[PDB]
Amino acid sequence: SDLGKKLLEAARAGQDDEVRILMANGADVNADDMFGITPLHLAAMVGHLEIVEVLLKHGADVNATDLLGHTPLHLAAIIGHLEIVEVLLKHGADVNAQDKFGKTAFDISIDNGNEDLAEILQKLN
Amino acid sequence: SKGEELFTGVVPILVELDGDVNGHKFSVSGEGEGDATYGKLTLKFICTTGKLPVPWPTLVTTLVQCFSRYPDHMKQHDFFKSAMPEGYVQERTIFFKDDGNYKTRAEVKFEGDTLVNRIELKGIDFKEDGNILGHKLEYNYNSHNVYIMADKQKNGIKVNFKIRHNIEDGSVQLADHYQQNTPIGDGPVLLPDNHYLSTQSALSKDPNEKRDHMVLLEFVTAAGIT
Ligand SMILES: C[C@H](O)COCC(CO)(CO)COC[C@H](C)OC[C@H](C)O
Ligand code: NA
Repeated sequence: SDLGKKLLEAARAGQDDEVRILMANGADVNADDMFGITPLHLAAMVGHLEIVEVLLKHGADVNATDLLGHTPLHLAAIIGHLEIVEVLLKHGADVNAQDKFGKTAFDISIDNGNEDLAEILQKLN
Repeated sequence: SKGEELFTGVVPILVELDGDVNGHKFSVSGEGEGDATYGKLTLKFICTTGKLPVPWPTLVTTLVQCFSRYPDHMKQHDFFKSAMPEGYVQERTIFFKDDGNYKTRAEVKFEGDTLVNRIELKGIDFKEDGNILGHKLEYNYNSHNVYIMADKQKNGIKVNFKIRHNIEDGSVQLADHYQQNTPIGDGPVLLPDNHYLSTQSALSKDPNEKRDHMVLLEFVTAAGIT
């Protein structure tokens, strides 16, 4: 709870040793804020690869959704962090997941001009 | 712009609205964070005067477009951040179809290191048993296109869009938004080519909060230029 809040803020800030220590001290890897955002959402959004891997190895939900139905993969498509996309998919992220307004990570990629990421995602159908 | 540098991380937000709708006086205070690199906003709002006399969804547009994401190919078109930190005045008239209207004036600017949106809202001509004063709006929100053009002569922007409010009977109440933004400072701003913002908003409750309140998550990305 208190550890959950700290875990969120460490994930957003890219503080990898803080993430590891917080989880060793029992922070819930799947803690969320009142907006439904988890540590894996934040690390995927910002492109913090080592944090994403640590969270996933400790059982972070790759299919977690925020209030808008965005998964970590949706958020990784905003800037287009390829190594993070790859890891999420290797852990079973649903490439076709739709947010509550029907948008996919492909759609987000296109909106951002992430043309190469869009091509990758398209080939996985 | 130099203004966009203020938005590269997480910025705390305060929102303070003073409202009068058909003589019903109310106040709203919000606080949270904006993460404009991702077009992300997270806010919680409280009615500080008791119960809100209008539905929460009718106030969402009134309650910081500087936190929109402008993708790399669109950075030259971001008026909102270019006006910062001195900020901008944001005025609207919102016409609820077959009902009354809101008029709003807001100042959006940095106060210390916090982005603050201070608003005055006046609503008139609402029907006592219409969808607004009768509270017939679903507690939800749609996804919109916010159309933007430069007003080069007045060094600002003009904005227009309609909000779709779902009604509990399956109908939709339209709210037609007419909007202008004007820089507060004398410094140069970015005057955009025509484009739009694609908006997504979700409304929730805090299970620990007993006051009349609204939890809001938004994601907004500019589009319409390739
Ligand atoms: C012209 C059309 O009916 C819509 O009218 C828009 C207008 C006049 O053009 C009506 O008041 C102006 O509304 C936008 C401005 C910014 O609102 C000013 C004040 C805060 O109500
Ligand atoms: Na409401």
